[PDB]
Amino acid sequence: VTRTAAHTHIKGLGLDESGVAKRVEGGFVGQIEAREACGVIVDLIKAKKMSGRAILLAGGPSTGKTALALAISQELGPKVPFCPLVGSELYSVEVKKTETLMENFRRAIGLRIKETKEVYEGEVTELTPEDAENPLGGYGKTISHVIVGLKSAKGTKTLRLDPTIYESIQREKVSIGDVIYIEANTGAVKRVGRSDAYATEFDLETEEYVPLPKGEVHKKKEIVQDVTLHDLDVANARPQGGQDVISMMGQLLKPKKTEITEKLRQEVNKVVAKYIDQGVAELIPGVLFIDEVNMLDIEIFTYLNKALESNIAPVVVLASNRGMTTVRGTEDVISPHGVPPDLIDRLLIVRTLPYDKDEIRTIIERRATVERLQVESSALDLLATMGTETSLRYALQLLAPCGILAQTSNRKEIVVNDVNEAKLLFLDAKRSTKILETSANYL
Amino acid sequence: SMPSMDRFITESAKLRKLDELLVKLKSEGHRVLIYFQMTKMMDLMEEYLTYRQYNHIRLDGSSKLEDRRDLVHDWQTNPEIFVFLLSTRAGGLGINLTAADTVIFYDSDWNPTIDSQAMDRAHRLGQTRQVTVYRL
Amino acid sequence: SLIAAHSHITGLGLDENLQPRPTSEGMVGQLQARRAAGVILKMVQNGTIAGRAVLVAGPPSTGKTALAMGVSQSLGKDVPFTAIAGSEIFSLELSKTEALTQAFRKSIGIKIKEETELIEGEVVEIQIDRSITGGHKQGKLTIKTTDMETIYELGNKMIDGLTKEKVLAGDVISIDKASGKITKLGRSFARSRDYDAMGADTRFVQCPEGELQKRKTVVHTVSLHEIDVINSRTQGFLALFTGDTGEIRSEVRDQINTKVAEWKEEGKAEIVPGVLFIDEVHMLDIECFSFINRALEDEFAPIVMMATNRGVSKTRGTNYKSPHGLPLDLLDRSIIITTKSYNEQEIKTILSIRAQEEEVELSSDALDLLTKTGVETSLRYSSNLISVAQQIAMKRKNNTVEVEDVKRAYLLFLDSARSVKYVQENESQYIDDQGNVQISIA
Amino acid sequence: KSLSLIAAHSHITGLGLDENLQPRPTSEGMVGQLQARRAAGVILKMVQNGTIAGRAVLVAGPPSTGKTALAMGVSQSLGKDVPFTAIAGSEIFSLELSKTEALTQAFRKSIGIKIKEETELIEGEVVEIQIDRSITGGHKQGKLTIKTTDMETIYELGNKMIDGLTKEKVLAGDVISIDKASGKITKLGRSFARSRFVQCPEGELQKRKTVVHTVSLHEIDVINSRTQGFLALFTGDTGEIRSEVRDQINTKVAEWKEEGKAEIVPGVLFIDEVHMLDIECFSFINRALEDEFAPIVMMATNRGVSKTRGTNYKSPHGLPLDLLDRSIIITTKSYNEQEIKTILSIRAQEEEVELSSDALDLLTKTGVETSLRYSSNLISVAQQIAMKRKNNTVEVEDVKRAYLLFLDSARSVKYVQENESQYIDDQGNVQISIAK
DNA sequence: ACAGGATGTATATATCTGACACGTGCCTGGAGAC
Ligand SMILES: Nc1ncnc2c1ncn2[C@@H]1O[C@H](COP(=O)(O)OP(=O)(O)O)[C@@H](O)[C@H]1O
Ligand SMILES: Nc1ncnc2c1ncn2[C@@H]1O[C@H](COP(=O)(O)OP(=O)(O)O)[C@@H](O)[C@H]1O
Ligand SMILES: Nc1ncnc2c1ncn2[C@@H]1O[C@H](COP(=O)(O)OP(=O)(O)O)[C@@H](O)[C@H]1O
Repeated sequence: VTRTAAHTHIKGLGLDESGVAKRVEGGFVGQIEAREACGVIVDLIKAKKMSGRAILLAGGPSTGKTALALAISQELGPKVPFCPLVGSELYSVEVKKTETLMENFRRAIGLRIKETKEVYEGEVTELTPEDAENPLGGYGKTISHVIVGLKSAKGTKTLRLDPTIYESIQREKVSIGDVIYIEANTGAVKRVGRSDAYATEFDLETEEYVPLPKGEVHKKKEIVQDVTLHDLDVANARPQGGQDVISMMGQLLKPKKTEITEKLRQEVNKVVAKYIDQGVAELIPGVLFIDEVNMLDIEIFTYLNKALESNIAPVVVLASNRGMTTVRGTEDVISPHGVPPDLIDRLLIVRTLPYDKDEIRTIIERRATVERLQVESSALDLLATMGTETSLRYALQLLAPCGILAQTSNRKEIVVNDVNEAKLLFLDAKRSTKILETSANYL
Repeated sequence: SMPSMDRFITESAKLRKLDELLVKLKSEGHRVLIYFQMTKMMDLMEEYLTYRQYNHIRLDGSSKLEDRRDLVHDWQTNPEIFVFLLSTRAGGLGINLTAADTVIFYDSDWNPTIDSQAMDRAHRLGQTRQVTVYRL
Repeated sequence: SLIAAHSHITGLGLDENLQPRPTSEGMVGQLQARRAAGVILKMVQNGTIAGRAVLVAGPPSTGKTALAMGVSQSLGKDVPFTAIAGSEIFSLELSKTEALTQAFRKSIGIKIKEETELIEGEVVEIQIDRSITGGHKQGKLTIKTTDMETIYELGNKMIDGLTKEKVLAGDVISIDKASGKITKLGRSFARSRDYDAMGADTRFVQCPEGELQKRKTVVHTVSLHEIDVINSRTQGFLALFTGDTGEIRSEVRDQINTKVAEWKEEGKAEIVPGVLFIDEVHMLDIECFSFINRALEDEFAPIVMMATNRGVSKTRGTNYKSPHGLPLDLLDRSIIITTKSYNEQEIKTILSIRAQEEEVELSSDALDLLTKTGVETSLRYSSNLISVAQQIAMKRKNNTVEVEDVKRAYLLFLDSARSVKYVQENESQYIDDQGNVQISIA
Repeated sequence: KSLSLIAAHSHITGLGLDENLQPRPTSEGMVGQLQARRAAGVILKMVQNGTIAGRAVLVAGPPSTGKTALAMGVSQSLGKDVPFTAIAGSEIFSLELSKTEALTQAFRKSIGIKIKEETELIEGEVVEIQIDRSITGGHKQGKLTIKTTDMETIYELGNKMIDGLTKEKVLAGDVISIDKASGKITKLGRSFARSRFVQCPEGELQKRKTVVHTVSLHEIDVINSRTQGFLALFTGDTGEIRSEVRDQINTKVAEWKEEGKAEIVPGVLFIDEVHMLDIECFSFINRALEDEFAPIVMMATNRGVSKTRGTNYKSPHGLPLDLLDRSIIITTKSYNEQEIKTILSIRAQEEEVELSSDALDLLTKTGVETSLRYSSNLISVAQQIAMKRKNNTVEVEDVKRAYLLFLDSARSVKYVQENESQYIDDQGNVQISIAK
């Protein structure tokens, strides 16, 4: 029916109203202390008061680190911006890594704005331009004004435009008998389609047929918009959407990342604070999630120390699975989790713990019942012993070949023989290393 | 991007199922009556009808008493009319609607007494074919 | 288009119970690996699960790339199969994660339903009105069939399609409304007055009858990466061919994912996942593996297949050694298929199939000698010797490869071990690792 | 103005000093560090005098001992219209600029030019608009009635003022501001008529407005280079401005200062984590400090006798000795327990957190035991644990619960070392299996 | 002091009349020249 991929049996942290966690709730099994700590972090994010609070999730492989961050994102809801990331993604070839980190910092602070629009709309009834006296004079356009007659439901208006608006109108290829939509905030013109007041079946260019727009031609409507700070920074750094030459040629050239200056961010902050002061906008801080944080080097860590101390930064969540490893970009610095001690001093570490046989067995039960598979009890116990012997993920990933081998024998139940056949056909890391060690020519 | 009729159709499940059987009902060459309850239950549906450019008229008692005299006459005389909208008690009381069989109830669940007169206006003497009642 | 290395493999050679035949569809031997690949093929064909990694490992010249070619051949049409090598990721205009993202998104196809109208008829009169500079174009087209006759209206691109492949009021054309394609089927009126400004020899077709306009439904498949590149900027369709798509932003991908889910909701489009095959995966950085570990957990992820032929080797970008050259966190979330080396009967059957593919007649003794030298040396060397021996036998004006031709080819063209021995016997004549060589022979 | 949630240094409003540059024990959100605060006050007076250029000051000490807080207090005490540039060390390793070019841009962003100018503005409340149009449209006549609370007048408009009033549509009852020379009309809002909302202006309609401008040297360098527009100040791709366009700016600024048309306002450039710069950057700084148009540079680092980047030897504070010869060093010391308690009380007061005395004693004890920053971070977590139990104040049990839930560095190191088989080490070895 | 049956409320509809609106034909007093 649907598609399942390594997750999506997790819907939330599954906590009570007082913060205590049920053992089996929300798709989670075990990890009670980590779930309660993540609930405290979720409440801290929902308080919307703090800036630059950073935690770190530490533990071994297959212990439930990224599942907790995904559960945090599901608990917060879609109105809070959540920016997933991998530590290898900060190494770009177009811009420096510091700018990529600051862009992903600004991408995690949302904004809700109740803005208003001025709209002229209706069906075009006439289109007559008036020429200039000296067309070849070098200065000034060919035309001077264009008379446009618009007709809507219980209304009719006549408009006199400059050549600037008419240039965008004729760029939209507007004829007589079309329904248009002029937005006065930017001069943008949208051609909705042919009107249905005329014949329909005599066209050859797959158009759509639109009724007459209701209400008057001139209108004022309120639109609720959800944007981030990075959207404003990008739209101001590379200007598009105006009717001038510079914003028109900006849509045609190839886009490229640029080092946004601090002055532009300060001006955008000033304008956004002015919008909030009028009661129009409202700030929604969010979460930045950097997975595999050991891939970063010392320069990004040293810039992260500076960037966490700013007065706008969101809540940062990191994850790592290294014991005591050298930091990348250095030679002698040995630190826990691959994170330097000055950054470790600014964190709050949440420990994650390994599982047992019972938790592995019920996790296999949950993953089997998510994937619409029916497993026998003896096969379930065999898979639980397999998971404790080798790996949890190897037992989880062997469910679908077992189901296929059961289906190819015209059967619905998964039995022990299917699990034995899947053991024979597919290997794991330890048996592959055993084959690699006793082999002739670098297998 | 302007609000899209399709997304308007597909975001409502009742209208989604309504658009399916109407295609084969038109392909059969038939006559359809649909009953309604709210204003906007019959203020959004003719947008869908004009999207399908179906021949339709709307009858309710908010309209004047003169129009009910000739709307029923134009329904019973013209065969090219396809869709006849209605409220509960506006035309389900004494109106001769023997030219159609398929009555479709959008939300007629108010009382069985009201619905028992509703198909009484259609399933009447003079019908020459089978009556298929669809309750949604 | 030419005779290639894996041109003799057409499928996997399996039954309905996924039991591999001993010799079928150009594949011999390797029953467990073929059965496992058939299970993976059924897993792709079901299309209900995402982000599963399969690793194919073994010694060199064993049939990993042959197995991947068999999987891609049995996968069928219109299902994407992206095959890349490990060294294509390192680019000068794209980061490694961006190139890996594009390679992941190229392997998911979107099948879109479309409604079109087909218009075929006989052209009566064309009127085209253009401005003085030729910018604005509009006009009316009068087309007809044997029963009906209609006057249409034309736009800019319809007029541009009519000006090319010039129609001369009596040609029979067919128009697709959604595609916008003009096809001139032929000439039916056969007019008398013809001026010498045209040199075509247009065919005599009949005037079509029946309905002028028909309704048709068409289905086409477009990958996710094409949709991203098209929606990225103004002229993205050229960048689909020139490769000038530099680091598409994440907002584009988020909005495309939401729009694709919306199209799936309305019944307009459906999702057909495919296979991404990364051959020679050991030539990848540690950052690529760290990206793959999180890219496999997404909703829109294909079935990733990797192949390698390394033992406990050094991982690139690190200073330690790992099994297969891959780190253990990636190996935890992968499923390993192991391939075995070949017998002599399998080698003889391989050589016979490759000889039949290259259209070479072989004797029994020549095949036995080729089997013996393919057992002693590698298999690929004895497979390469076949065409050379065929040319040598063709030089003597007989179309049958004999033992003397195989001996001559073995004499002329060397092996790896023979070349290593000849280098080590005369090491002063070659340039050493210290750059010393005796060029004088005295 | 200046939107912000809560910063890590938000409680500091400046250096706590009297008129004789002596530090109070607690003032303006700064606790302790008397000698460092006195030295920073001397440096602030040196910046305020403005007769001394190109002096380098190094702030060194252990981590989490008031180093960035001192520079934050200096930047607060500097006031407005004096440039302050704060960059990290790893921000100059760019892809489109060389390191010396980025350092030159950061140096020239901290020198300002103060220009005062005069202009004529008309700002009032629009009473009535009369616009008559001919059939041919050859000429436009008009009359504009505008008023303040003290005056009333009626104007006769020309053609282009009529065109500039039709554009940016002005109705009756609006409050607008008109520039005569440039022709720019700004709608300040709507006057108090209920039928955004701004009070009616007072006094004269025609007024003289003196505006004091402050332009950095970098802006003049960008503008005077004709290959780039002024949009490079916002997009950021100035792209290695040529050397010969800077001497013209220097000579012109010297000429303007001689003629009395402008004044030079020097500022402070602050480099945080200075140990991440290369040796070439230090060699460039050695000559860039000796210029006349050079600001006062404050650098901060916490390393001690480490390897200088780009070399293969070790040097004190990670800096070579020729740069340390050009600097005067301010040294910070570790904190006492009473100062830790006062700092934690100030941080709890900033976050409007009510603490019991026993909770404050527990936080002070665990701050002496582990870290100041860990005890600072625990307050906001324990507050949310307190709101989970539906009480306002923060008790001892909430602090103990937060201490149990969230670990520190030493406990995490202990848990890693006790179970190092389950983690990935430097050799890439791990044991994911539970049994055997 | 509590239960049970009355109205009260809400939140949509529905039909239907009441007291305003707007639109049109056509004459006599306003406009122009003197
Ligand atoms: N408590 C749990 N309940 C259910 N599934 C879990 C739990 N913990 C881990 N898993 C599963 O085990 C896998 C662990 O991978 P993940 O948590 O993403 O990163 P890591 O491998 O570093 O722990 C995930 O696929 C997740 O679905
Ligand atoms: N079972 C098989 N059927 C057909 N050809 C095979 C088979 N096994 C190997 N080959 C041949 O061997 C070569 C493939 O070897 P190779 O690509 O090196 O495998 P791998 O890359 O996995 O080591 C191809 O020339 C192929 O024709
Ligand atoms: N004298 C002080 N007064 C107020 N707060 C201080 C003082 N010293 C340190 N702090 C606080 O301690 C924390 C760490 O100090 P900081 O100077 O930022 O780090 P570092 O010393 O490593 O540069 C900051 O949040 C700061 O507010």
